[PDB]
Amino acid sequence: IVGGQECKDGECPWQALLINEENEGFCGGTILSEFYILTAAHCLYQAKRFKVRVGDRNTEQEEGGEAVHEVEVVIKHNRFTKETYDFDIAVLRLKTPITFRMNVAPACLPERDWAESTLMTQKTGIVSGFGRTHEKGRQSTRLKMLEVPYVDRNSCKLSSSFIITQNMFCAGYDTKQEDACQGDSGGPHVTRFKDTYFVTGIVSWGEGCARKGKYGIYTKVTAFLKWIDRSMK
Amino acid sequence: KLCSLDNGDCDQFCHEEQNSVVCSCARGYTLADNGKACIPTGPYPCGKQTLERR
Ligand SMILES: O=C(Nc1ccc(Cl)cc1)[C@H]1CN(CC(F)(F)F)C[C@@H]1C(=O)Nc1ccc(-n2ccccc2=O)cc1F
Ligand SMILES: [Ca+2]
Ligand code: NA
Repeated sequence: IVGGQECKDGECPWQALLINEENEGFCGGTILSEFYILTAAHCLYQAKRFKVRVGDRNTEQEEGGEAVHEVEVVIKHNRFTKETYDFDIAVLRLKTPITFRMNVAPACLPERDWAESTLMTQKTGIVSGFGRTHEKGRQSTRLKMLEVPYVDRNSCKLSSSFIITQNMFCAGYDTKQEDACQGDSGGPHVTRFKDTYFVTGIVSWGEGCARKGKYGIYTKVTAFLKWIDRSMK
Repeated sequence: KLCSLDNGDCDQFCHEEQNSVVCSCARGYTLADNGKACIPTGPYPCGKQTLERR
């Protein structure tokens, strides 16, 4: 995350971190339930083997609430391709269930029609992660969050060197140097409605990080609510 | 009478159904007797920050 702020205690409890052979974070996830993690399909191609860590806020400090879980099942969207980055969504079923506690709790899945009319119509959403603090920078050892404005689809398409499908949305800023970045992919974009946070996006891709005239591109979770439900069955 | 004004007074989901407003809630909440509020059924309902120590 470029700009934004450190996530305060208890404030980002649905954050998960995919950790490669080496215990190094390369992508985020969102806790959906005791057994299921939401992430981006493209993350699956960036490490041969990985596990999921929950409850972590500082990768260099053992707080005591962290837990590492193995993945039992990977459910990748069958239509994802690297060529398009379209359908950039995957669900992970864990071998052993998460115990919800301090800094470990799921984000809510919204109902589609209401999500479209009430959540996606809000001014801003919230993105979070352990990724780079500027484009060519190092990843953050501390979990960060950022408020990111929703961006008009027409503006999104015009700004982009790549096709923006209906499975994608833009968020962030035109020139202001705040964005998600490398290492944040797969993690949560959530939108608050009366003190409850609903999953609205999956950190997907961007042409660099926080570049002038480019936006953060996110997987449009409203397009995949039924798909998520089936994957969690 | 409409979801477009203060979310039909619903805490969470709102729908105009059989031409009338109906509230509902995410898994882990039960819709209150008043037909508006969402009451968490457990200590770690989805979408809530973990702000207090239990
Ligand atoms: O992660 C990133 N940016 C980022 C990610 C999420 C959000 Cl919300 C905001 C920003 C950047 C940082 N990397 C650069 C680094 F590592 F130096 F930081 C490359 C990466 C990227 O996505 N390249 C990238 C560019 C384009 C496409 N793409 C899109 C559509 C079709 C084909 C296609 O290839 C895919 C990509 F992954
Ligand atoms: Ca830690
Ligand atoms: Na920008």
